[PDB]
Amino acid sequence: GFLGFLATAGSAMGAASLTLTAQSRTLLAGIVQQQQQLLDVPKRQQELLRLTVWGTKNLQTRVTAIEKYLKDQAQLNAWGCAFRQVCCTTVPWPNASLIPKWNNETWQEWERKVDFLEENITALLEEAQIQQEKNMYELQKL
Amino acid sequence: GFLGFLATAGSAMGAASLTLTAQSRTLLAGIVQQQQQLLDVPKRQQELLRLTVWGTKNLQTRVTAIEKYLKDQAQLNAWGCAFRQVCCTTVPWPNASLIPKWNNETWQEWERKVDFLEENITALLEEAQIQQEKNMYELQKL
Amino acid sequence: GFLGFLATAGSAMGAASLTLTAQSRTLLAGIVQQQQQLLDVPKRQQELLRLTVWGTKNLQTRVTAIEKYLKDQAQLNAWGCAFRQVCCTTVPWPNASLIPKWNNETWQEWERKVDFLEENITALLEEAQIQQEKNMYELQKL
Amino acid sequence: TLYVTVFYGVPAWRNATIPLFCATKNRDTWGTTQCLPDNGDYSEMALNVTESFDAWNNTVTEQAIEDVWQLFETSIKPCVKLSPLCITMRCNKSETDRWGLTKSITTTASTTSTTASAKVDMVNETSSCIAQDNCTGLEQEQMISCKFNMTGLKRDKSKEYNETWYSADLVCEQGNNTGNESRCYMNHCNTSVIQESCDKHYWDAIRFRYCAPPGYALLRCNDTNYSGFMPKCSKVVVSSCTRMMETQTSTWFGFNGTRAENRTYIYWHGRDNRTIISLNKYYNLTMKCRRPGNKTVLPVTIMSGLVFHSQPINDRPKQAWCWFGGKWKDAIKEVKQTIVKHPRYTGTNNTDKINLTAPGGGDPEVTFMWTNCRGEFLYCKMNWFLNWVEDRNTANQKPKEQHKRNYVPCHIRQIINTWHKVGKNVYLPPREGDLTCNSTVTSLIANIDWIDGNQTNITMSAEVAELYRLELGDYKLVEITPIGLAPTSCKRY
Amino acid sequence: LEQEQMISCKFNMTGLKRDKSKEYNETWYSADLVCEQGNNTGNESRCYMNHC
Ligand SMILES: *[C@@H]1O[C@H](CO)[C@@H](O[C@@H]2O[C@H](CO)[C@@H](O[C@@H]3O[C@H](CO[C@H]4O[C@H](CO[C@H]5O[C@H](CO)[C@@H](O)[C@H](O)[C@@H]5O)[C@@H](O)[C@H](O[C@H]5O[C@H](CO)[C@@H](O)[C@H](O)[C@@H]5O[C@H]5O[C@H](CO)[C@@H](O)[C@H](O)[C@@H]5O)[C@@H]4O)[C@@H](O)[C@H](O[C@H]4O[C@H](CO)[C@@H](O)[C@H](O)[C@@H]4O)[C@@H]3O)[C@H](O)[C@H]2NC(C)=O)[C@H](O)[C@H]1NC(C)=O
Ligand SMILES: *[C@@H]1O[C@H](CO)[C@@H](O[C@@H]2O[C@H](CO)[C@@H](O[C@@H]3O[C@H](CO[C@H]4O[C@H](CO)[C@@H](O)[C@H](O)[C@@H]4O)[C@@H](O)[C@H](O[C@H]4O[C@H](CO)[C@@H](O)[C@H](O)[C@@H]4O[C@H]4O[C@H](CO)[C@@H](O)[C@H](O)[C@@H]4O[C@H]4O[C@H](CO)[C@@H](O)[C@H](O)[C@@H]4O)[C@@H]3O)[C@H](O)[C@H]2NC(C)=O)[C@H](O)[C@H]1NC(C)=O
Ligand SMILES: *[C@@H]1O[C@H](CO)[C@@H](O[C@@H]2O[C@H](CO)[C@@H](O[C@@H]3O[C@H](CO[C@H]4O[C@H](CO)[C@@H](O)[C@H](O)[C@@H]4O)[C@@H](O)[C@H](O)[C@@H]3O)[C@H](O)[C@H]2NC(C)=O)[C@H](O)[C@H]1NC(C)=O
Ligand SMILES: *[C@@H]1O[C@H](CO)[C@@H](O[C@@H]2O[C@H](CO)[C@@H](O[C@@H]3O[C@H](CO)[C@@H](O)[C@H](O)[C@@H]3O)[C@H](O)[C@H]2NC(C)=O)[C@H](O)[C@H]1NC(C)=O
Ligand SMILES: *[C@@H]1O[C@H](CO[C@@H]2O[C@@H](C)[C@@H](O)[C@@H](O)[C@@H]2O)[C@@H](O[C@@H]2O[C@H](CO)[C@@H](O)[C@H](O)[C@H]2NC(C)=O)[C@H](O)[C@H]1NC(C)=O
Ligand SMILES: *[C@@H]1O[C@H](CO[C@@H]2O[C@@H](C)[C@@H](O)[C@@H](O)[C@@H]2O)[C@@H](O[C@@H]2O[C@H](CO)[C@@H](O)[C@H](O)[C@H]2NC(C)=O)[C@H](O)[C@H]1NC(C)=O
Ligand SMILES: *[C@@H]1O[C@H](CO[C@@H]2O[C@@H](C)[C@@H](O)[C@@H](O)[C@@H]2O)[C@@H](O[C@@H]2O[C@H](CO)[C@@H](O)[C@H](O)[C@H]2NC(C)=O)[C@H](O)[C@H]1NC(C)=O
Ligand SMILES: *[C@@H]1O[C@H](CO)[C@@H](O[C@@H]2O[C@H](CO)[C@@H](O)[C@H](O)[C@H]2NC(C)=O)[C@H](O)[C@H]1NC(C)=O
Ligand SMILES: *[C@@H]1O[C@H](CO)[C@@H](O)[C@H](O)[C@H]1NC(C)=O
Ligand SMILES: *[C@@H]1O[C@H](CO)[C@@H](O)[C@H](O)[C@H]1NC(C)=O
Ligand SMILES: *[C@@H]1O[C@H](CO)[C@@H](O)[C@H](O)[C@H]1NC(C)=O
Ligand SMILES: *[C@@H]1O[C@H](CO)[C@@H](O)[C@H](O)[C@H]1NC(C)=O
Ligand SMILES: *[C@@H]1O[C@H](CO)[C@@H](O)[C@H](O)[C@H]1NC(C)=O
Ligand SMILES: *[C@@H]1O[C@H](CO)[C@@H](O)[C@H](O)[C@H]1NC(C)=O
Ligand SMILES: *[C@@H]1O[C@H](CO)[C@@H](O)[C@H](O)[C@H]1NC(C)=O
Ligand SMILES: *[C@@H]1O[C@H](CO)[C@@H](O)[C@H](O)[C@H]1NC(C)=O
Ligand SMILES: *[C@@H]1O[C@H](CO)[C@@H](O)[C@H](O)[C@H]1NC(C)=O
Ligand SMILES: *[C@@H]1O[C@H](CO)[C@@H](O)[C@H](O)[C@H]1NC(C)=O
Ligand SMILES: *[C@@H]1O[C@H](CO)[C@@H](O)[C@H](O)[C@H]1NC(C)=O
Ligand SMILES: *[C@@H]1O[C@H](CO)[C@@H](O)[C@H](O)[C@H]1NC(C)=O
Ligand SMILES: *[C@@H]1O[C@H](CO)[C@@H](O)[C@H](O)[C@H]1NC(C)=O
Ligand SMILES: *[C@@H]1O[C@H](CO)[C@@H](O)[C@H](O)[C@H]1NC(C)=O
Ligand SMILES: *[C@@H]1O[C@H](CO)[C@@H](O)[C@H](O)[C@H]1NC(C)=O
Ligand SMILES: *[C@@H]1O[C@H](CO)[C@@H](O)[C@H](O)[C@H]1NC(C)=O
Repeated sequence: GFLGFLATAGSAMGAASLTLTAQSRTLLAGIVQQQQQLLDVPKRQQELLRLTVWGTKNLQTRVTAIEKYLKDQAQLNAWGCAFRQVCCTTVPWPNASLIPKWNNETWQEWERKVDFLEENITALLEEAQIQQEKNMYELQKL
Repeated sequence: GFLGFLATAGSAMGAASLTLTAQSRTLLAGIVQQQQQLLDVPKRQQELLRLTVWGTKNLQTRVTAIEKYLKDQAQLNAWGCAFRQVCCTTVPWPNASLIPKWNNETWQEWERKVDFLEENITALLEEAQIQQEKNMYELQKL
Repeated sequence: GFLGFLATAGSAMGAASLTLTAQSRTLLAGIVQQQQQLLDVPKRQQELLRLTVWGTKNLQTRVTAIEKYLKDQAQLNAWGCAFRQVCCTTVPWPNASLIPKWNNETWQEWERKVDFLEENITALLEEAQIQQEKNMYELQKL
Repeated sequence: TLYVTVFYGVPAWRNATIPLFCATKNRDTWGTTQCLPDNGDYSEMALNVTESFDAWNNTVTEQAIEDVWQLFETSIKPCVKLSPLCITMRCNKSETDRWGLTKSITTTASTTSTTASAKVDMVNETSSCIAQDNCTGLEQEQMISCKFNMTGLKRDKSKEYNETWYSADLVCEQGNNTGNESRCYMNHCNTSVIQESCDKHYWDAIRFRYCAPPGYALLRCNDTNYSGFMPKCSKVVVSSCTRMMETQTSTWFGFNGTRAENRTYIYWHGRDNRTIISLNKYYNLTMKCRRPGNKTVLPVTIMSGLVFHSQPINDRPKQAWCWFGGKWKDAIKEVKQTIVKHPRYTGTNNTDKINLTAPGGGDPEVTFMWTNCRGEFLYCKMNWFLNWVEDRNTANQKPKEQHKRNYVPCHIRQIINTWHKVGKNVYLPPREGDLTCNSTVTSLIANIDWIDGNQTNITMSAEVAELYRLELGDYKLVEITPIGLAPTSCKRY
Repeated sequence: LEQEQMISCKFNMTGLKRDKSKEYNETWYSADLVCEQGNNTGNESRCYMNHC
């Protein structure tokens, strides 16, 4: 992709600039170019496809891109908010001592100040999604 | 890891805490440990990464971790559940002779009594979705 | 080997299918058969698992199929129609000069007449999604 | 009314047959290359479930056996082949005749001696007989000095070398040598090619644990009644990784086991009478092996450019030998009692009618005990030991076997047929200096075989692989399959 | 139909004992040999494999 996603960096957290489409287009551009090379290599070298170091390396970089995509989509589905921007989860923020300055701090600066909250939050967000869905089951039965 | 799937085992069919999100996090754990080891091996061995049996066993488990994740998401999609806590269906249960005791039997005991139906049910659930897609298409034409 | 898509290929654009679940079924059949063989190869041959070229060809084949599956899902997520049939985007059709005959042409015939539009359309659909996304961000913020 | 509904996150599983990951702490060679680091998590949780366990028909034990074997093979694979050494060597005749590799009829020996000569000899740490390697009954090692012509990388030049072989490693041509310099070849060269185990294999301990991949879990029996085969195990413990395993391969007795407990357990194969008897650690049973003498090691570069480690000792050291300490007499009494009370045993309840015994035949892989002492294999004849621990009335075992001692004579063999089901021959490089090993004794490998209510024969066995079923064995691997179906009234919308 | 055309050749080959060797009886099909030509007025012609 063009990596235009990070172009806004330095703009401050509240300066909009968030997007849900940037990773799909980066991955899609990647897949087309990588598949073309997988099919291009055999025009000169058909035996040594992963029998060499470069073969193994190309495997590793194609797989890494896929694993990364799945890690993020899987986590969002766990929280349920795959297409919801802000997502609106019901888990309260841990404490008042860690509040962002939306018109001063950037997302890079902010995220590095809350790395230890993500460790407790991920689990809370997942449970909130489970509780909401089991309540819907009871409502459908009623 | 966590094994919340086993932690609630023995609680009966009228179970609490069906930790749906557990599959997403088990995928993440898999990716992280295997990726770190693959990055570590080249420190001493850069050539024989997949070319010695240990690396064919480790590649197989990495590719499989991706495939197992996808088999479940794909089966769930095949049955109409983008997200499945219970994701109710339109397919009736095969017969009244096989009804669980929600307050006595466990999921381990129950599932091992209905493996027979799972093979016939999987197909029925998929057929129900096919008809639902056809119905949506007719509504789109209208 | 469900062949659900090809089955309606000879009809008309304004006539049949628009099936989503068939891709999941195809992937599931593929993964299961590959897994059964991968479990089977070690029953007789454990050393030559990725070392020789036949195993790299089977690996590239599997990786390409996984990337393809995810490629379509990623494109749909960008457009939002992961599960929306017709999607309903807001980008105008490029010109009134190229119009389908819903009751005479098939999708195969039609798609081969818009290959030179897709190049501009994919980008336009993504741009439209981006502006809509920005508008939704501000509405959610308010 | 009732629709199938599908529940996700369901706490249920089925039998898995997949590869496990190895994880270790020793990352000097094979660890960095093949294994995950040891996560260090040894915790477990219990479930209120019943499950069926079987040590022999297990995938966990099956992988332990096969993986230890394969890591051995991938270590020796790139080492120097010794086919260039399968040439006639010129060996000292006195030595090849003296230790039976060649024949002579000119020795015309005649011996008259007292037959009422059996002795009892005990040794312990506080003794000069150990420090000086001279206990009653210990003879010389039997090393044979041979010369041979070998070529290095210069090709058109060659040198003569001094190699001293153990007698167990040579064949030696027989008949009509009326002079000196007998003609010898390596014991297992001609039907095959001997490869050197050059990458320090067996020079240190190999320990690792297995970890389940995501979506899989290990279940374990936490009973005291687990006897290898148990249809309904009521105490089932859940974990993600196994206990740490010691991949040690010795016959008759297992050493350095992880399953060291203040209890005697006997696993019986459910379909057979082959068993693994653990020993009660209470008695601090230990084996101390010594290989006397200061060895010199001389690297030789041969043709391909790879190096072979020769042994130009030019000396006559005492035999390698092993000393047994700890309360052996009492540990054995417990084994016999444990067998008597065991649920699969219907033999004699008289502990004076239950005996340990060697397997018969002339086959050294079962009649001896093979201990890997830091890289050198040490086969030990154990009649003195067995007579002692049993307090056996020897009487008619012939004069050198009638003694009761807590130590046994042993010999070093460098060309070792490997333990797995391959039949492959490898060469074990010598260790420089002397060798001493102090190991714990944790298990006995034996069959229990009785046909009546008198004479039960605990027959020592050489199937080294059985030991892995004591190290693990109580583990079962299962797949988590968290999709359930169950009729309910809640039809979609 | 005629005879197959097989040629009986002897040679000295060494096995794993290296300093010991044996002579072997090998019968080749005629198309598998080259054979050196000129002034053999006796017996034992000198041949090599066709593609070595
Ligand atoms: C997950 O993993 C676990 C752990 O491995 C799995 O658990 C194991 O699953 C196995 C497969 O089902 C079980 O083995 C089978 O047991 C059957 C029943 O055996 C008993 O009955 C035999 C005959 O009795 C008949 O009549 C009675 C009337 O009351 C009926 O009730 C019976 O059902 C029968 O119809 C009897 O002969 C058996 O005794 C012999 O075997 C047991 C084995 O434990 C020994 O302990 C005994 O000493 C005795 O052994 C002698 O005889 C056998 C030959 O039979 C020789 O080999 C021995 O050396 C010795 O001389 C039991 O009392 C068996 O019928 C069945 O055999 C049939 O099927 C196999 C193919 O699978 C054929 O090869 C056979 O020839 C035969 O047709 C088999 O042995 C394990 O017991 C069970 N393990 C545990 C700990 O529970 C679990 O299934 C896995 N789950 C999944 C989903 O994969
Ligand atoms: C059952 O279990 C018991 C344990 O309960 C086992 O017994 C123990 O086994 C240990 C592993 O073999 C052994 O440890 C070795 O002892 C050697 C002797 O060292 C003595 O002094 C040191 C202090 O300096 C003490 O710590 C030690 O306990 C002894 O008293 C040491 O030499 C070994 O150290 C080596 O390995 C480390 C690895 O990090 C190296 O840094 C170090 O330099 C040594 O390296 C040599 O060996 C390695 C093997 O990996 C080679 O790769 C390396 O190149 C070196 O080898 C060269 O040097 C030697 C001469 O030094 C030469 O002969 C050779 O040809 C090479 O040139 C290590 O510390 C325990 O002492 C031992 N304990 C007891 C009480 O017995 C028992 O084996 C198990 N039994 C069974 C049945 O398997
Ligand atoms: C770790 O394992 C040890 C064994 O290896 C355990 O030690 C054993 O503990 C039991 C239970 O207390 C003792 O059994 C008692 O022994 C006395 C003494 O009887 C003696 O004389 C009779 C003949 O009259 C003879 O048959 C016996 O063998 C003795 O020589 C009896 O009076 C009692 O009724 C009972 O049988 C064992 O004797 C003792 N063994 C040893 C070697 O000391 C130890 O308890 C275990 N540790 C833990 C923490 O569980
Ligand atoms: C381990 O060895 C013991 C001792 O040989 C075996 O015990 C034997 O068990 C078999 C049955 O598995 C007995 O055969 C049956 O005996 C009954 C009663 O006489 C008879 O009615 C049957 O027709 C049949 O002959 C056998 O007698 C018994 N022998 C003794 C001396 O107890 C044991 O089975 C062996 N374990 C395995 C799995 O091989
Ligand atoms: C590999 O060598 C063994 C032994 O070598 C021969 O016998 C020794 C006693 C000695 O005289 C050497 O110089 C000889 O070369 C061969 O095994 C012998 O085979 C014969 C014939 O079947 C049998 O009578 C002997 O008892 C066997 N001796 C032993 C010790 O096993 C073996 O056949 C050779 N293998 C190959 C492929 O050549
Ligand atoms: C061992 O058990 C016997 C009883 O069982 C007999 O011997 C077994 C080895 C086996 O062959 C069975 O089938 C036999 O039936 C005990 O014998 C009894 O001892 C008491 C005294 O304590 C005596 O009054 C009884 O009459 C004896 N019974 C018989 C049938 O003789 C024997 O004492 C036990 N020995 C040990 C060490 O436990
Ligand atoms: C491999 O050998 C062939 C043939 O061997 C030579 O010619 C035979 C008739 C016989 O006399 C053998 O002993 C000889 O060694 C070589 O082919 C010949 O090449 C020359 C030169 O180009 C040509 O004039 C001949 O006609 C060829 N003869 C045949 C039968 O093809 C060939 O060149 C050798 N290859 C190499 C690399 O040495
Ligand atoms: C194994 O145990 C023996 C004792 O049986 C140890 O040998 C002693 O080592 C000390 C320290 O170097 C010396 O002072 C003693 O003289 C030695 N005893 C004898 C009989 O020689 C030995 O060091 C221990 N382990 C190893 C690996 O060698
Ligand atoms: C970065 O600096 C340029 C001036 O060089 C300015 O125009 C731009 O808006 C700044 N970007 C951000 C995110 O503040
Ligand atoms: C409370 O705020 C402080 C501010 O630095 C932070 O270190 C701490 O972890 C917070 N407590 C939580 C999340 O419970
Ligand atoms: C498991 O057993 C314990 C007692 O050891 C009991 O308190 C608990 O409720 C039991 N749980 C289940 C699910 O049966
Ligand atoms: C009907 O019930 C019986 C149990 O009595 C079961 O074996 C059978 O598979 C069931 N059939 C269907 C279609 O569910
Ligand atoms: C569970 O078993 C009890 C008898 O112990 C019975 O009364 C009850 O109705 C059963 N529960 C269900 C859901 O069938
Ligand atoms: C599945 O359907 C087939 C008919 O296609 C029937 O014979 C079989 O018994 C059914 N299985 C179950 C468990 O009802
Ligand atoms: C395809 O041809 C068959 C006859 O072979 C005919 O029955 C069917 O209606 C045709 N389908 C279409 C879409 O024209
Ligand atoms: C206009 O229509 C022609 C004819 O179908 C086509 O070739 C051309 O690409 C179209 N232009 C645009 C902007 O779509
Ligand atoms: C299909 O072709 C017929 C002429 O055969 C024409 O009348 C009809 O309008 C065409 N259908 C469409 C959708 O253009
Ligand atoms: C296993 O058994 C021991 C007693 O021998 C007990 O202390 C331990 O807690 C048990 N482990 C589990 C996970 O229950
Ligand atoms: C061995 O090599 C030496 C030279 O280093 C040479 O003098 C001697 O004759 C050789 N012996 C044999 C048997 O080839
Ligand atoms: C030794 O010599 C005798 C003749 O004196 C002969 O019969 C015998 O076969 C010879 N043995 C060997 C091994 O050469
Ligand atoms: C022993 O070897 C020497 C050569 O070093 C030779 O001269 C002598 O004759 C040999 N001994 C016998 C009995 O042949
Ligand atoms: C070849 O066979 C003949 C018999 O036709 C035999 O006399 C001769 O010794 C054999 N030669 C070899 C090298 O085996
Ligand atoms: C054969 O002999 C003649 C002399 O009579 C000589 O000129 C010719 O070169 C020889 N040919 C071969 C192949 O030796
Ligand atoms: C055939 O070979 C023998 C040697 O085995 C030799 O004596 C004889 O002279 C040869 N024949 C001819 C015609 O030269």
